[PDB]
Amino acid sequence: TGLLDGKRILVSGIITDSSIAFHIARVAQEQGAQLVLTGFDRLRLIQRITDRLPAKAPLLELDVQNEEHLASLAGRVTEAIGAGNKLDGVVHSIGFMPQTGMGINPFFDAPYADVSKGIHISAYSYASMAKALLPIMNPGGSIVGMDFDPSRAMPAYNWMTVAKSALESVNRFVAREAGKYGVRSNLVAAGPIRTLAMSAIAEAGAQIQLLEEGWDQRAPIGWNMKDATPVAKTVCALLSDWLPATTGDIIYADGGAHTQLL
Amino acid sequence: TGLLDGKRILVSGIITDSSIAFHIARVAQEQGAQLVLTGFDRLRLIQRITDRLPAKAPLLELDVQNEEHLASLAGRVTEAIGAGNKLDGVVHSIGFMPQTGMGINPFFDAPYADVSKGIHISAYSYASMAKALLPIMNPGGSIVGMDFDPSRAMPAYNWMTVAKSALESVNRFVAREAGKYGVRSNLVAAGPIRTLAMSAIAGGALGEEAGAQIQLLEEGWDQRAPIGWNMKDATPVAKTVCALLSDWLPATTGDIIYADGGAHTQLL
Amino acid sequence: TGLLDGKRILVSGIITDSSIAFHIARVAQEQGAQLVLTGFDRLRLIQRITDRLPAKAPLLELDVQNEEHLASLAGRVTEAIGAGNKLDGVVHSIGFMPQTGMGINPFFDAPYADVSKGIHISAYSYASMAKALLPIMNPGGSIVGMDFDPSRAMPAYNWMTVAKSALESVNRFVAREAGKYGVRSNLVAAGPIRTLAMSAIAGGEAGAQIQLLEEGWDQRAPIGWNMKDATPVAKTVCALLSDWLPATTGDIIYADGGAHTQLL
Amino acid sequence: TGLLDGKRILVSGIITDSSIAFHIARVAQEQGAQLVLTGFDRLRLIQRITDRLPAKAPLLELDVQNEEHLASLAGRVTEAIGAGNKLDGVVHSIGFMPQTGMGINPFFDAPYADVSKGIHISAYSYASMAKALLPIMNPGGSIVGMDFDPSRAMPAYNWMTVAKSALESVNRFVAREAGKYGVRSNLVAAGPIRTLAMSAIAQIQLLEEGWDQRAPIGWNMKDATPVAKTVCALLSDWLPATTGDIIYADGGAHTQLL
Ligand SMILES: NC(=O)c1ccc[n+]([C@@H]2O[C@H](COP(=O)([O-])OP(=O)(O)OC[C@H]3O[C@@H](n4cnc5c(N)ncnc54)[C@H](O)[C@@H]3O)[C@@H](O)[C@H]2O)c1
Ligand SMILES: NC(=O)c1ccc[n+]([C@@H]2O[C@H](COP(=O)([O-])OP(=O)(O)OC[C@H]3O[C@@H](n4cnc5c(N)ncnc54)[C@H](O)[C@@H]3O)[C@@H](O)[C@H]2O)c1
Ligand SMILES: NC(=O)c1ccc[n+]([C@@H]2O[C@H](COP(=O)([O-])OP(=O)(O)OC[C@H]3O[C@@H](n4cnc5c(N)ncnc54)[C@H](O)[C@@H]3O)[C@@H](O)[C@H]2O)c1
Ligand SMILES: NC(=O)c1ccc[n+]([C@@H]2O[C@H](COP(=O)([O-])OP(=O)(O)OC[C@H]3O[C@@H](n4cnc5c(N)ncnc54)[C@H](O)[C@@H]3O)[C@@H](O)[C@H]2O)c1
Ligand SMILES: CCCCCCc1ccc(Oc2ccccc2C)c(O)c1
Ligand SMILES: CCCCCCc1ccc(Oc2ccccc2C)c(O)c1
Ligand SMILES: CCCCCCc1ccc(Oc2ccccc2C)c(O)c1
Ligand SMILES: CCCCCCc1ccc(Oc2ccccc2C)c(O)c1
Ligand code: NA
Repeated sequence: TGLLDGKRILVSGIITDSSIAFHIARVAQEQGAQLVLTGFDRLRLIQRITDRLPAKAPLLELDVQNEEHLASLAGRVTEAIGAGNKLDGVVHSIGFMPQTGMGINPFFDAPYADVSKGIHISAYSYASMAKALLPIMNPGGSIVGMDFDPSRAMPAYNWMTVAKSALESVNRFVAREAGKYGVRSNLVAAGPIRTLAMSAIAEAGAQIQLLEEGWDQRAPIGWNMKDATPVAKTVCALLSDWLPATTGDIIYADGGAHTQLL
Repeated sequence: TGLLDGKRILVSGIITDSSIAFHIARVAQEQGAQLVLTGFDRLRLIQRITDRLPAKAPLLELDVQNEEHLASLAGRVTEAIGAGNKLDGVVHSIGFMPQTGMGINPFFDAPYADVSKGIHISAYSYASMAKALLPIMNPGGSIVGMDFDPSRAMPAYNWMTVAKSALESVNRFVAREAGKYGVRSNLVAAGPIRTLAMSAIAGGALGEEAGAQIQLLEEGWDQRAPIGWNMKDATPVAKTVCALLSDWLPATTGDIIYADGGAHTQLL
Repeated sequence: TGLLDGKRILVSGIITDSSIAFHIARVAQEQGAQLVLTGFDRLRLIQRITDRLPAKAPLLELDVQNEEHLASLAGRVTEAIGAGNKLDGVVHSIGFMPQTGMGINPFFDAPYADVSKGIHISAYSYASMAKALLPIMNPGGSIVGMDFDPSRAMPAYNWMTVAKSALESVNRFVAREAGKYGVRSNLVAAGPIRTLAMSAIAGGEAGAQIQLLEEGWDQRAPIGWNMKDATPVAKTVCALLSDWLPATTGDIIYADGGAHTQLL
Repeated sequence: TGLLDGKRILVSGIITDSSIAFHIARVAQEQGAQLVLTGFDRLRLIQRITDRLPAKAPLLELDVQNEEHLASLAGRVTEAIGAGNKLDGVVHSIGFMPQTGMGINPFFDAPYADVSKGIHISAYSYASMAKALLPIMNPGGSIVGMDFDPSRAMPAYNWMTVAKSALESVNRFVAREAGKYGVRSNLVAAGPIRTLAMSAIAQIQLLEEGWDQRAPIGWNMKDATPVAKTVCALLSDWLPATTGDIIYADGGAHTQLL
């Protein structure tokens, strides 16, 4: 009855119980998956938000800008799931951009240092996580990252749009590497979801508002910006065996908004 | 406990046991779905092939160019699944293009009457099946059609490519209509699979120039696909379609899912 | 001096002086092109309108659904431009969709016979025109058709959207053929322009939603958009007819103010 | 008579006379444009090379990673074209990626500092150059960047593919900014051309065969002129409704699977 039955999956990116990662985790566990979680910085609070998941799961520290964490990550994951076991799934649900690269801050005024930090964490880290975790993944496995359609420019998102454009490209190359291990690599492009990070993006509020209302309007089946579950289920679909021929790709979990002009 | 358990699903397009629709049907039954089948022309022969499926399934006649078949379709489906029951799934796995519109035949020499028949059967019928069946579909339901990536031109496929481009555009509009029934509409873009249709194009008149190009095309899929592509295995495609028939892609509509080994994401 | 100096170019699609084709012809003539025009159905009326262009141009009858018109087109064009001369450019600026395939008419209620006539005129005719004219075109020549971005679905445009998706695909195959003659094939995807065909998309609400798209277009466009000025689109078509886009084929150039590149 | 007659256009990225920017500059001058050129690193050699252009032109130093070069750029440009005169066109023909992010070097072994430098020079600089130069550009003006279609992954191009993907995203936001000045921003995605940087990536003639094949009108790696003319097209008044966009000067190869 479990879609992810018997699969060992690493899930990064939980910060609150609003986090897309948190809901990915909950739905995965409901579908029989065995998880390992990773958190950044506030492991104290995170450890406790994750206590509210349907089942218990080891929590490892991972700062994707930290070379030492990455070098040790595979070892620490192995310790947590038991030697002789490998990952079946990896969820990258990590993103960051300094305030200067978002909101009403002029596009031209974000210093490259700030952009580079945003691109490091939001795009490059998809590959560096892949580099760490592929040596301990089973054939038939699946890596899934979170995307926000960057095909067109828009207000407020600014340099985070550029980061997602890089991430989409990095994804297609990770797929080439991941293919050597019989592993898939894909992105899920979600509609706007009210999260902690969503909260930080913000005149700029007027625009975000109008964008959101637009999404629900264009989407032929509507879009509930307060429900993370359909996005969570999409990510789990990709972690399962039921999309076995899809890789280097992007699945849109956006109510179909991107397929409609008006 | 099965992916499609308790779902009632119509599956069109079986003609041989190599048909993509045959494998869609088999995997759906393995996952607990209850099927209605539609078939065109050689119904006696199709019943023998559908007899090979794991589970029983009623076989209705449907020529998508027949207005009466389409007008009577919903009523014949209702009769087969019992009144008060609706469908949760529809699979469109139907294609046709006259020989003039494909293969070694010069692109410019396909008469429009031929092209128009191909587009009717291959693209327009997705809308008219949706029109006939949406009134007997449940919310949360899902329509799926079969695609072959037409974003770039290529040898041989010729006017079928134009048909598929039209199909993709039709799908985005079918999704607006289906939206009102709480129903999703998507396409699955498959890599090449060895079916009646496909072998017919290579074996076709090819044994000439288009022959080598087609084979070069086919062998390129496996080469570009980061995880490989096996033309003799339709199951990765059937599963993907089942994934769209299920509740596990609930926020995807008007869209295309690529079941091609990731080949379309790679230039070499 | 002129961008199209010495080029001989066929332009289809003029019905009124609001026609995109009319403005293409004008700018082409201002830039030194010698034109052959083709018109459908109302030829005496069309001559009255093409009289208003800066220069003379033979007017041929061409109904793209008429195999005999296509069969004779090359011969007739060759007589208009004189012995030893060939075409350098062809403009397809032709479209049609019956009222069932557009506006507030339900998408599902359009019979295939109507949809098929629309696709015949709007997409397939691109290929049969290239078929007719490629044998009398010069290496380095250019064929251009008019497009409206169909990558996403939208209110009112309906089955014409499907026709344009077909056209884009046909263009990529026409480029394969044209390339055997050294000829380019491309489309121009224009933003909304106030023409006769545009008038007919609604009826008597579709009119509302079209105004809504209209207003959103100028908004989305980083350089804005004026639906009453065909000239930027005309210039774009002339750019492709010229030698200044010599490595572009089977492709689409967007003359839409950049609107398609912006979400909001 | 000339397509760019009387327009003032800045062209960056010349390093040898095979540079795509060299040929952009040559064709632009042949079309009556008045140029300002910028150069990186080998200024003395570059000067030697721009002497081979059809007309003389001011050479200014610009390392796009140098905040002071960027801060002074507009002033130095106005000094060259004379106060009261503004630019009509800007050409960005600049890129770089460390050898760890390219070739047969494993994708996963390129350190972020290497990737970050490449993105800085190849993607961010398009924005930062526009920020410097938009305040001194005329309405009707045109900014043009060089692209290599990154919509699909491929061998060897590796992390530069990612840079190009970012560049395409950046171009779309620059267009938002440039619209306020009545200025357009677009990219030219070119087919492969035999340049110095092309040489740095390492079959090199095996690549020319494939492209030429797929291109319905063929493709010559030894000829940058069709790419130059395209850029000059975007600099002209003849594509006045195109912005935030990409024009493919690749022989049509990206429209074809085989
Ligand atoms: N919420 C949306 O609408 C939406 C839409 C599309 C895509 N996304 C993407 O989904 C992913 C998750 O974002 P979210 O919406 O759930 O917000 P979130 O704030 O809940 O999660 C962001 C996560 O990034 C992590 N982060 C920042 N720096 C990190 C670092 N050095 N190392 C490890 N983790 C770090 C945070 O700890 C945090 O857990 C992101 O990639 C986001 O861009 C979100
Ligand atoms: N085989 C491949 O490699 C491949 C790849 C991508 C997409 N597709 C698409 O998959 C779908 C099925 O094709 P296939 O490969 O399984 O071959 P197929 O020959 O088994 O399927 C074709 C089906 O369409 C039906 N058909 C033709 N005319 C019809 C009509 N008037 N009414 C109803 N049905 C009609 C046939 O009866 C037949 O069952 C098609 O849409 C095809 O274009 C196939
Ligand atoms: N107006 C816009 O906003 C817009 C935008 C994008 C693309 N387009 C396209 O531009 C092209 C020209 O359309 P328009 O906007 O100038 O309107 P239009 O009404 O002026 O042009 C339509 C033309 O198609 C011709 N036509 C119809 N049936 C024909 C047939 N059998 N044979 C030959 N010609 C036939 C008409 O005679 C007429 O000259 C069309 O392809 C249109 O789809 C228009
Ligand atoms: N040659 C091709 O096949 C091809 C194809 C498509 C796109 N492009 C792009 O065209 C543009 C020109 O490349 P090219 O092939 O002519 O190679 P090139 O080596 O001749 O020119 C590249 C330029 O980048 C400049 N560069 C590197 N770092 C710089 C810095 N800090 N500041 C300023 N300039 C710097 C070099 O000085 C050099 O002039 C590039 O953007 C390239 O990515 C090239
Ligand atoms: C125009 C604004 C877009 C609408 C909301 C969608 C969204 C919300 C949150 C996202 O996560 C981040 C955004 C910026 C920086 C960091 C993160 C994790 C994110 O990547 C996308
Ligand atoms: C030229 C490239 C070779 C690979 C094509 C793969 C393929 C195979 C069969 C397909 O189905 C049809 C194709 C044409 C006509 C009818 C059908 C069902 C189809 O649509 C696609
Ligand atoms: C909601 C959509 C409204 C904006 C569309 C702009 C437009 C205007 C006219 C066009 O030409 C035709 C449209 C339909 C049928 C025939 C033609 C030539 C055309 O193809 C596009
Ligand atoms: C994988 C196929 C081979 C690619 C050939 C085309 C090309 C050649 C040179 C290019 O310029 C650069 C490439 C890398 C780093 C820096 C520059 C300027 C460039 O961006 C693109
Ligand atoms: Na070729």
